[PDB]
Amino acid sequence: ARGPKKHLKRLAAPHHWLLDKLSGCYAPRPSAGPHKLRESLPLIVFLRNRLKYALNGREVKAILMQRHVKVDGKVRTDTTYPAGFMDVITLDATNENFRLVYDVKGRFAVHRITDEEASYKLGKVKKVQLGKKGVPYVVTHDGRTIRYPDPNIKVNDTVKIDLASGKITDFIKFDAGKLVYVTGGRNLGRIGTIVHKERHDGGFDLVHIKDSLDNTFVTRLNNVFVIGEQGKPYISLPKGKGIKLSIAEERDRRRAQQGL
Amino acid sequence: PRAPRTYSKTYSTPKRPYESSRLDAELKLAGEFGLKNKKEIYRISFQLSKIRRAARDLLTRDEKDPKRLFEGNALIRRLVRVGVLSEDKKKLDYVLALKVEDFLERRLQTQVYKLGLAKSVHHARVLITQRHIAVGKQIVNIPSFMVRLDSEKHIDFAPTSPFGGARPGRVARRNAARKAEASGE
Amino acid sequence: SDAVTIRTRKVISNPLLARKQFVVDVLHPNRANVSKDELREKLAEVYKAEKDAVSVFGFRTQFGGGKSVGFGLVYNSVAEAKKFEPTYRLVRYGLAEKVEKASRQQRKQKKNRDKKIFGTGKRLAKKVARRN
RNA sequence: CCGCCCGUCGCUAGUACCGAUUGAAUGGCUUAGUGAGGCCUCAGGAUCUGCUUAGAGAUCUCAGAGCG
RNA sequence: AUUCAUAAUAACUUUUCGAAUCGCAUGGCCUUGUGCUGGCGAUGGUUCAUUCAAAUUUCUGCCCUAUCAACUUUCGAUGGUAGGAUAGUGGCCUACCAUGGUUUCAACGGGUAACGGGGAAUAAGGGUUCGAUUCCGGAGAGGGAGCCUGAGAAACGGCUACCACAUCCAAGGAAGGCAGCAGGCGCGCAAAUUACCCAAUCCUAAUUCAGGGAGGUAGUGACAAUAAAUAACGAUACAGGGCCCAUUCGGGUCUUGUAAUUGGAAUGAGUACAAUGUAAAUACCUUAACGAGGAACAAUUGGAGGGCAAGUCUGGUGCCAGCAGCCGCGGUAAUUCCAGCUCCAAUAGCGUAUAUUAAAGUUGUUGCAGUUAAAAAGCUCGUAGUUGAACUUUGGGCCCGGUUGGCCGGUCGGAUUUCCAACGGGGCCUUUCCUUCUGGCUAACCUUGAGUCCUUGUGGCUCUUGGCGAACC
RNA sequence: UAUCUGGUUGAUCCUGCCAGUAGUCAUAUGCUUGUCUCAAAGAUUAAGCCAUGCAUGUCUAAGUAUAAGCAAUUUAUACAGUGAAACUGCGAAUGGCUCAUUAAAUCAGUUAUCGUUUAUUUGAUAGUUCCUUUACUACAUGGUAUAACUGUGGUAAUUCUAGA
Repeated sequence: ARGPKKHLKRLAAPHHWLLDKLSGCYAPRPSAGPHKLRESLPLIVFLRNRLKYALNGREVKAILMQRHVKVDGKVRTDTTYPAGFMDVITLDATNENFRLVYDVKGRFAVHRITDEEASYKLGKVKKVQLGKKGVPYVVTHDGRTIRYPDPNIKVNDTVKIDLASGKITDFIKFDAGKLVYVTGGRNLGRIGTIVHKERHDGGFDLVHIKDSLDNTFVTRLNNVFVIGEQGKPYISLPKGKGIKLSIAEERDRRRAQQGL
Repeated sequence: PRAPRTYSKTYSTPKRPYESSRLDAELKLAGEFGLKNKKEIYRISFQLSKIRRAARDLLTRDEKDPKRLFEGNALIRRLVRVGVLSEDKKKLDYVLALKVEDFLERRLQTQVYKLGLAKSVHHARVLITQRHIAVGKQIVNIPSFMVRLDSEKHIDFAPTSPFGGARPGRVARRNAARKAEASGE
Repeated sequence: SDAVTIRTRKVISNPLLARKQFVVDVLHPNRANVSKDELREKLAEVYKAEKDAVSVFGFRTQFGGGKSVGFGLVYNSVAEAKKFEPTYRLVRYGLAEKVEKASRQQRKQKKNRDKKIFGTGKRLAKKVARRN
């Protein structure tokens, strides 16, 4: 209707922000940013709902406007800034560090990380082309272009990004024998290393994946994003380890064993 | 406008309203347990109905099925924690059987009478609806409740109001002060 | 009054706002309601920061009686409390004083009148004076 | 069987249809004729404003003319 | 998959960009001058990607109607050529050329009390009806048409004209739009206050400090729902079971009901100190001080012939008035009318309309009927449509091998462990084709070095000088 | 919660309706009306008309402020505390409202743009323009205006505006 939509209601926003139906009509529309609208998570949502630091929007703004907190080690003062997958949220509150990584149920958990891990992040290369004056370049899932890459780095691979500098510290190739995370959709927040790839002419390369318990499954390659070598993940994984328990194991562990 | 607060009615009326068999039998329950309306009975039979149809839907599928197991165990365990179904028949086929009498037994109106102290069920209801009695620290004022098994031994008079302790009341204030003490000028 | 017994459950320290945030639970048999002012007086026994520096807000009584739940804050210094706490709570605490100005629709009317005048508007008055 | 019942005829009320009206009103579509208004262009140049051979006495209008 | 990214030549530009921008702390240097360099930002800045999107677009599906069988082709119909136009492909539009495209597997027209979905109502299963309405998408802000400005509009709380309504007026002109909030009039069977407030949830701005009937907060609210007060307990007088220790002739707990006979006890509804609640209040939740024993603080709404539960009780009326969804009641004894007594239903909620779902296997695919009840077309041909014989590799084994339950329970009801029957799998051989061929493999090991730390078990951990290319592309 | 029941006959069994029956986020309407929670509420005739008021404005350390403003600068005859007004830049195309038209159109699921625009965020990004880079005009950084403003008015009138 005659241009961009600036407002956004509750309900229209995704289920994995854990937005309660009541206590408001509207939701925070994520601002135009690196990540997409539906996949990403606003900073306000990360603060008041998850971490429980702020109560109101006021308080959130008052926290953000005094610098302190920063995504990618950069000021980032806007309220509804889209913090997406695999982002370092550096805070000065008792030297606390946070990595956004997916959970069992496809949400963003409060997963703390070490001060050494805060240095670097990862990124799935979406295209690699020549820019102006024949200079090749890559582009990650979060738009962080890197000039003068290694010729080994082709499409669908992962890059380790240094944050402090826009550089390629490492790269990992796309095949079996590597630890392989999976985002997007039904099998969102799982790990199973790849068994084998499938070509399919005319788009959509369904990859076959096999977790630690050998409960194999298939997902689409656009939502697949690797991580590291077998038994050597370059990022510290959360509780659950990208396995996904059935409802039986849930009723055994999460409402029987854990009780006092 | 925001999202709606959802709602759905708990009572479910019968098909044939004037029937000699149903009207005579259902009113006995109402007289024994001390239920004010037929609406309460219908509510209880509606919850029971839902449980029944759920059980039937569980049973149409095969044994050793993920859907049938989980849901069965939770349904059965729900019916156990409330105390309607005892420990002997924890089989899922037995929850289909059941009866309305057990449900009314498990209501807090009559559990005060089944303990004792309240003499009549009607008197017990009065006690409950007049802010007396309590499950533990938490006070309850509603005849219908469903006592959750563990709660049974903790049922007694509340700290506020008499029997438990505290002040006497209004009538006793008037007898002690306005009548007994007020004789001497 | 009897027992009283303040219990600050679900304690979170908040370095980024310089405060602590917590759930005040109170056991008050033999008295009607909890009273915020009394809790402000008596919360300094555990934390020690006078009263206005601390703050609190946020309560509700449990069903039946004898008990009250609530949600509250404790700021470290007074200045921080002043700058981070919402403006309306300060009035309740007695620190700030809200300028009780005109009605909302009245202000809107004023705004419309100001829209209807171009520039400063003293020129119009002067023009009228020359006219008569 | 004195049983039932079928229709021509008189009688109260309605009901559609037909319709005197070369009814009347309102709509969409359209023959022919007319067509404002901006928008785009062919022109037009009220006016404002730079430059210059050049006008006046040692970023001065005092003549104009050209170049814009 | 490309005339792609990209580069390099020959060009043109009527000229895109390359900061004449602004703020905080003020230093570090040099043969020492208002000298040379200098951090932390903010806002601009062309291209490229990214984000927000936008625009077009593939396939597949939609309510009734043949008393709507031919439509589209004129000044666009379907297709081609070349241009113009667009951010763009493209009959989108020009000039030329061609004669196509749709269709009874139902086009084209007409109707819709038709915005489309997500859904809702009902429910055995299948269905039928509704979806203006809290979310997504569309369209329009009286009717049409055109346009400025911006990245974005054909915007309407922007403009422009004409049409229809309609306002101020000195008649000279000037200003209009609520299908935003709250209201007023109309039409109505039908619907709320010209209220408070940005404290929330968001949004906009040069932006933590402003603004927002976006929204939130009260009110009005029997549209709908949830819980749920409308009275419990004794004593005395009645027809009783008769119980406790069973010393059967001691006195009262439980009482089944009926009794304005009576004695205390517990409360709310309601009034309100205070506090809480809140942007600020009202409520709620609390709770001092108050507030039950009867016209008190009283509950009704429909029925009482049958369907359908409850009356052949009492008086009036006398086919009159009336009741009656249906059948039927009323002509002077009315179990149906009018009242009153008593009773029944539902019970702060019932009745009455109109629409609709179920029952309606009275639309029927599941699942109707068609001799006589409505219904088989006079009979045959015949195009579409629907349906249409059988027959084109089963068996046998060999192993490998997961799932069921019990002795093996040597672990303390679970199962270490395999014989055992059944149940599904995977290889191989049986004339049986499970696409082939080539560079990395010479891989599923005829290549074998010592083959052994394995009850005289072809059931199972290792390894040298090296062999049959699909286990992957 | 896979259900029936009265009505045509003198009595029967049928076809077949009629009426009963329960539900309704489908409405109205009658009577009655104490509490708590929760709540849709000018859609249906009429996208018929509307008094009047309000609903989109916008500031930081950081674009322009000799307001002939306020309170004073006590580092300021360059302003250099605050700051109405106006200029500039953004916003006003989001929202909220209604459903009149609209039947392969919107629409859902589903692709595609190798037929494209994309403000703004986000990340990268033009040392080669005085094309006589031999004097060429300043690059210690230059010109054209113009609102607010002071003052003179026009009209019956509107967030009408004229000169200087």
